[PDB]
Amino acid sequence: KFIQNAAEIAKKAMDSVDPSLSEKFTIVIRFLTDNPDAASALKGKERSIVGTEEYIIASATNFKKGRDPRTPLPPSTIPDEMVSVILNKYFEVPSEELEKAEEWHRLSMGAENIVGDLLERYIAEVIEPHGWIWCSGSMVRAVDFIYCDSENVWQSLQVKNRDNTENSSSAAIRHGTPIKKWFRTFSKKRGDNWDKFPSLEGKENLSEKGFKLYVEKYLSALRAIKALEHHHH
Amino acid sequence: NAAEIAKKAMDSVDPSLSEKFTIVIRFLTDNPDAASTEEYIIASATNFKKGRDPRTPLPPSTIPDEMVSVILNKYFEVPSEELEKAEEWHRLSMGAENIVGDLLERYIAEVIEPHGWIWCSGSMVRAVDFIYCDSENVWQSLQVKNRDNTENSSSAAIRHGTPIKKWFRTFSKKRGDNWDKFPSLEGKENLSEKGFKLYVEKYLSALRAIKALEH
Ligand SMILES: [Ca+2]
Ligand SMILES: [Ca+2]
Repeated sequence: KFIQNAAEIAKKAMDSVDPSLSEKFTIVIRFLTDNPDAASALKGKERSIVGTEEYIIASATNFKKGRDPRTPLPPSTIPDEMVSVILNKYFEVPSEELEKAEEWHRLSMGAENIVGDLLERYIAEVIEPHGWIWCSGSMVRAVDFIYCDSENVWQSLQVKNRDNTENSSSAAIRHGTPIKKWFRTFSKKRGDNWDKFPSLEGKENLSEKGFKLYVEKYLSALRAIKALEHHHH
Repeated sequence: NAAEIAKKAMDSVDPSLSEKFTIVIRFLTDNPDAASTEEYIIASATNFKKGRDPRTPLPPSTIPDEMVSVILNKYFEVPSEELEKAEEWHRLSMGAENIVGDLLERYIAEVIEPHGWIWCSGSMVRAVDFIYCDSENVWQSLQVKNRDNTENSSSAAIRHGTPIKKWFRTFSKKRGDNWDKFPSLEGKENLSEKGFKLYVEKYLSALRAIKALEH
């Protein structure tokens, strides 16, 4: 459970980190004070116990960190040479393109491991104007977005990229409606699931085209950023 | 009489494995936490035999995420016309990855089973992949992994015997192989990264020839 002056801790913590996030973050802390089973230990920073002042202050940096752009990263795992032997000797992938196949495999795994994060970013850009809050970083378990609605009731939303997405999670809601759960894509079949995205202000904006346009924009911007890194060295 | 029940069950399924399967049932009778009544042993006999069937490399059945092609195109600059090719080679690489661990066991099985070790085929044995009853009747057990960080790992307690000799072929973070540290046992000398490559190429050559005659 949370300390006696949780909100005032949150405010000043995020004022040092990023003043534009302070209001939103303060509300996240209030949400976790009312709903403590959604509170999670911070990944990489587990030294601070869930609910203490030290956790609130560490959560502020974490919450902001979560919103910095991620670069699509192929894993640093050196590939198995026997994978290439199988591509060449069974699947008849030409021997001179084996190195290429190896790299695109790694890029494809890098693409896969950031799509979940970009989905949250897309959704956040659309629904944060209307008062919803993307719970960025790892301080919140199970819930990806929160909203204190016009009736002062906590709404909460979980998104997955796929229906068979690995990290399933649930947390108990002491005060609020049940967590709305939604997945973008099907593992069983082609197509998307935006039609059944839970009702909330701004919902009509959200779609697969919208998400595709967000991703083109985010990667274009990011490419341009890394171009400026080489000019600044 | 679990040994006699194990004998009969495997005589029904495949008599060529009845000797090896019985010794594995003896191993799980002494070390029941490695086990993954009479009906269990009948079921196991099929599982163990199934694990010895030649397995084809199969790309996953799964439907690709359309956004992966977009990220390949728009971040990593893979051309429009090559995206489908990239998608398919990714699927093929996963199917290759999904079988290398199996090919590794079969290779080791070919070498060390003639020296009285037994391949724990199928998934009836948790963690442990090979076993042996040494000259003084003690259970030596061996657990093989393709990579040091290989995605999933399942584990068991040794009740009676020496600890589980653990070993992996390749490293996640650096190039090369780890065959130099393979556990001491009869036939260790014939196991290498080159022996394995040759075994895989001959294995896949034979599969391709079978697939040619079928269609
Ligand atoms: Ca989730
Ligand atoms: Ca989350």
